[PDB]
Amino acid sequence: EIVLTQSPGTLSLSPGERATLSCRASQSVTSNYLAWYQQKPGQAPRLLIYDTSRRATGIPDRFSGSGSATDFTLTISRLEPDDFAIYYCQQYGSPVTFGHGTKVEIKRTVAAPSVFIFPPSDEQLKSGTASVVCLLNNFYPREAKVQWKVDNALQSGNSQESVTEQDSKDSTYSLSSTLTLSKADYEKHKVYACEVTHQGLSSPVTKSFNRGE
Amino acid sequence: EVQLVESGGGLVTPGGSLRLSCAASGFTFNTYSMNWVRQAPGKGLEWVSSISRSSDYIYYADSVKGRFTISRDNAKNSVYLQMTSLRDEDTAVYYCARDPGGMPTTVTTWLYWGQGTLVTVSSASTKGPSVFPLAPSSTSGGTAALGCLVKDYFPEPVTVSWNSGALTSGVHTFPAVLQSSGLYSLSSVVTVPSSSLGTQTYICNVNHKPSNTKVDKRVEPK
Ligand SMILES: O=P(O)(OC[C@@H](O)[C@@H](O)[C@@H](O)CO[C@@H]1O[C@H](CO)[C@@H](OP(=O)(O)OC[C@@H](O)[C@@H](O)[C@@H](O)CO[C@@H]2O[C@H](CO)[C@@H](OP(=O)(O)OC[C@@H](O)[C@@H](O)[C@@H](O)CO)[C@H]2O)[C@H]1O)O[C@H]1[C@@H](O)[C@H](O)O[C@@H]1CO
Ligand SMILES: [Zn+2]
Repeated sequence: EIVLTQSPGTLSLSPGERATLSCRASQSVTSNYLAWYQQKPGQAPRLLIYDTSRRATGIPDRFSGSGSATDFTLTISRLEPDDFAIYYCQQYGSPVTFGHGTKVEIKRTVAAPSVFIFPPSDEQLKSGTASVVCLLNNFYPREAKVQWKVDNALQSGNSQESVTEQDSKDSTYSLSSTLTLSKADYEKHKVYACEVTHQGLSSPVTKSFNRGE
Repeated sequence: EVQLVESGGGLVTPGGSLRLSCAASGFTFNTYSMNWVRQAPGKGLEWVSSISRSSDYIYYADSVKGRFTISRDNAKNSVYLQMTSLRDEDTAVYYCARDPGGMPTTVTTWLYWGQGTLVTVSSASTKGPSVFPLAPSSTSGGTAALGCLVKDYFPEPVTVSWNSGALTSGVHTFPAVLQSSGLYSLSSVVTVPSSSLGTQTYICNVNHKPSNTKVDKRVEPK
């Protein structure tokens, strides 16, 4: 078996800049049987290059492949925002093997999130569980800090975050953070706050509600 | 229109068996090696099995040898994968794939892919979701938010839409999250101008085919 190491793990670039992706094999790949795929979330892989450098049918000219033996390259000369994806290399000279891919973020100007907080429904408190949701709509970069405070006590372990992919239009992210509680601990408290701290924020934003509103 | 369509995925208990099918169109099927490739959730791609145009040469990855069997029928433009003795590692989206044409050997690279079918290996039971509403508040820059909380369901996936496809702008639907329950959950939210809370109704349509669940929750101000 051959191992394919891709570098870097992530690549964040502005539109127009040139991306350079690398794939290094643990051995030599016979006849330079190396391919490059593009995969966007929820979709199947789209073959870009194969045989090191032959562009697949219908692929823009900016996608070019280089390399030989153990060092192969994928170059993306111009960058459109529709290039936020993961890019895999694959050899077929040996079993066939894939790399783990190189994520490609599209860079843009700093954008602060608008924050919303959702108290649990009352259908759901009948269920016996309380879910408190905090939304962070369309911001950049992805790096953001969300924290729950219940009666002004910082919470730990009872939160799960979920993030959208980069928007195709404006290349932003939107984030969900769900704080899960029992019906009991939920009603033994009053003030539920969600505190967001982000790069495009002068200082942390806090959205909250009192259980009687 | 070159097309590959997989079928036969779903939830199966560990040790169980499942048969995958992939129908193909738009090319001379009997002159092509057909290939199966899988992708576990969150991970990369892993080639599973391939078969030459006349079944003379059959190839398996060591991860599935002795357990998976591949076969085709050039009279139905179809390739098959009999999976047996299924493990948790076999939980993946299984792709049926075709090489770019004129390739020198059976296993190469793959220009055409199917939509993929998802095989969940788990003894957990299929469970429909619980759809709770995220009622709109009462405003950042004149913007309001609202959505549906899709709580506790297994296995993947669920689809969510708003006003059965009509509302698309401002929607941000999130990847599912694995609770310690072992069940999945997700939210789907919409950002709207505050005033249009009176001039439009917002109905979220949740769909869980793994349990034939169809939910239409109407979201109103609380
Ligand atoms: O019917 P033929 O013409 O050939 C029979 C084959 O057994 C033969 O190729 C064999 O010797 C070598 O295969 C190789 O060795 C393994 C023997 O089993 C094969 O493995 P596999 O069986 O696993 O084959 C792997 C790979 O070669 C194929 O999947 C495929 O990509 C090829 O392209 C196809 O074949 C055309 C010839 O190379 C190509 O035409 P091509 O125009 O290049 O296709 C482009 C493509 O875009 C479009 O065709 C498609 O969109 C619509 O069709 C493709 O159609 C091959 O690797 O019969 C031939 C042949 O036996 C000999 O020439 O005399 C016979 C006269 O009729
Ligand atoms: Zn690997």
